[PDB]
Order: sequence, then C-alpha cells, then structure tokens
Amino acid sequence: LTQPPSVSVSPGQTVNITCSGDTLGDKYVCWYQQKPGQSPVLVIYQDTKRPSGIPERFSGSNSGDTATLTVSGTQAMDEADYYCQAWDSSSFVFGTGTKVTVLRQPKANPTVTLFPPSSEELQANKATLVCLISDFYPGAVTVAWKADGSPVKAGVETTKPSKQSNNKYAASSYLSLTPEQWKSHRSYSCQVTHEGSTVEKTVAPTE
Amino acid sequence: VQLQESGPGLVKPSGTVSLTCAVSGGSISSSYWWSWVRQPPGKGLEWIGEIYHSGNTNYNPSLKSRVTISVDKSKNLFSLKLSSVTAADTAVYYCARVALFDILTGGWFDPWGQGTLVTVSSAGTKGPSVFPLAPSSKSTSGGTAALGCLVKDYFPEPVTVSWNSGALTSGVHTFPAVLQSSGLYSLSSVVTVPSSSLGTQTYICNVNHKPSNTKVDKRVEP
Repeated sequence: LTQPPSVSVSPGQTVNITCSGDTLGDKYVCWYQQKPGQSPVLVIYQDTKRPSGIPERFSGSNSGDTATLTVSGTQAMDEADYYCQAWDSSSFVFGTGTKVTVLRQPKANPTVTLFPPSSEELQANKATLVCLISDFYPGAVTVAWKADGSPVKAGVETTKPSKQSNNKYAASSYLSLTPEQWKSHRSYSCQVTHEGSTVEKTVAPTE
Repeated sequence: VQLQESGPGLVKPSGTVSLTCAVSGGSISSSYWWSWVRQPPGKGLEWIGEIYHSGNTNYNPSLKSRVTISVDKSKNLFSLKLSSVTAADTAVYYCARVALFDILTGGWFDPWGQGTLVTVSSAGTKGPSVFPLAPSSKSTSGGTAALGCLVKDYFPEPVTVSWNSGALTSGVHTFPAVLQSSGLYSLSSVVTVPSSSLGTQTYICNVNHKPSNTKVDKRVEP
C-alpha cells in the first residue's frame, strides 16, 4: 500500500492524494488527516463517506488499484500528512502517508524579537541571548549573530522553521555565553535574512 | 467519547514501556477493539495491537514477543506493555478506538488519544530551569509589547507552556525546542500584550514538564 511522499498545490486549488495497492478496489478505504504535533483524524471511511463534522470539501474515491482523497478549495490549513487505510474482512494496512504543501502563499517578512540574559540567569552564572523569529513566509531564514560587528561562529543553536497556526513560519536562535563574555562586549546583534533582506536586533550589557 | 493516555517520559534500554489509556464518555465493554499505534519521529503509523473487552488480543507479528496489552473494566481503561526496549522503540504512542469490521461500512479508527512521547535513553530525566524574559522598550511595537519565558536545559521532550493558568491565550507563541550538544533541550514562549498595562497586569508562564512531574510558574515583571 503506497502513496507519494509529497504533493503540492496552489491555494484554493484542488489536490489529489492517491493510495495504491493490488485489488484496492476490493477493499474499504479510510483516510486520516494528521497535522504536525496532532493526532490523526478520520476524514473518510468506506471509500466515500465523511464522518459527521468533516466538510464537503473532502471527498474520496476508490477504483481498481488506486484510492483517491480529493480536497477541492485547498487552504493553507489543509497542510498535513494524509494516510490511507485499507480494510479486509481479516486485516487492515496503513499507507505510508503523503505530506501536502500549499505553495503560492503571500510573502511575509519576519518579526524578530531579541531578549538579553535575565538577571536571574546571570546570577546562576549563565547568559543566554534569545532570538525569536515569527510570521515569515516562505519558511526559510538565515540567522547570523555578531558581537561588536564581528561574526559569532560558535555557541549558536538555531531551530529549523516550523508552521504557526496562522500558516506562517517561526524559528528561534540561541547564543549561549558566560556572564564574562556577555559583559565583555558593547553590543550583540541577531540578524535574520529572509528573501535577500535583513532584520537586525541589538542588545547591550549596559542596557 | 474521549481517550486520554498516560503522560510522557523516559525508558531505559532493555526496560519496559508501560502506558494506559483512560476511556471517558463511553464504556470499555462497548463492542470495539481498543488499540495502540506508534509513530517514530518523522515516520508513519505502526499498529501495535488491540484487545476486546472479553480479553482476546491481536498483536503485530513483528512485536508479539515483546508486547502485552490488557484491560481494566473497574477503571474503564486499557494498557500497553512493551518490553526489552531499544532506541528504535522511541516514538509517539497513540491509543485508539477501533470499529469492528462491518461488511457494509468496513472498519475505522475513531477517536484517537492525544499521543504520548516515550523516549528510550540512558540519560537521566531532568526538569527545566525557567527564566523570565522581561518586556522593555526594545520588545515594544507601539501599542503592544512582547514578554516571555526561557525554559532551559530539560530532558526529555516535551515541554508545554500556558500563561496565567490558561486565562491568557491570544498573542501566545511557544517555540519548538533546540537540542544542545549537552543532550539537553531548551525552548521559549512569548506572549504579546498591551504595552499600556505593563505596570498593571500580572503575567505568569506555567511551564509543564511531565517527564519529571514538574511544573514551574514564573512571574515575568517589566
């Protein structure tokens, strides 16, 4: 029971997730939608049927060796992994899942918020600079840190971007210093480049 | 009908994963298979097994040697034990209610539990240190300001964060964790609030780390 690993679509445009296996038409197919960090949700059962609550935008078919989940006016919130599941009188088999992406979403610049070490963390003899990056699209940024204008090439941890609930992306970056290192420079800069343009935020030990 | 699995945590190599799923809004003695499925990070759904209220079991053949699942009518729940674990057993485990195969409608899984992340590791459980991220003019945008909490150095995942015990929800943004080379995680949660009432409103983040049975409520002051 196989599915394409990924499929992409424009917003409002219809996408098809296929599931294929021998004599699949002789089996009852279910479809599950699983958004990131969430449980799977039954979206189609008995090839064609929607559970109460599932909108008409979702529909299913199953003929021959291929079953198809169709979603018509695809919105960004429809992005998920879709799994098919085929039933016999004796067994079931899960599909390997298909990730759906919506592509032509409007461009969005990142919001950057940068926090200095709390006095509490300093008294615990550590110093973390926290750079939080929000509301950008597409979901790719580059993060560079500077200390007094020179590149910081170590002690940085940056997450991969992940989807927010409003369908834009977020990421975060951490610069971990000793209190000594923190106080030994005049300025620190977190710089976030997105689509060729850059947003920089500064903190300084002298507040 | 709702399913609630027991909380996330760590299991040592060769140890036994042990989970329960409490069933509400319905009875266990209903005509359904009560099942367990797992999902290793970045992977697909893998069925583990199922019991009926009678006690009959069906297990994934590949796991049957290590798996035991049972029911408890008096507590309206069923449970899973998976022994001799390895790093391959690290996964989000789901409980699910499974319809009996019907000749007209087939079968289906509904509903699912919320999922619980079980991490197989030799390292010790470690609760988070929480630090406030104070609002200031440098975190201000006209009528709104950002403030937050830094949740440092915990293991394993996950951490959950709410604000003012859940009374503050709009403007909340909790970021995914980084993994440090130390083997420990950190994350941050930020909330955007009116900038005009920083001297008036109390903001507290409620940081939940279930693997260590720890919750920290940290006041964040301007």
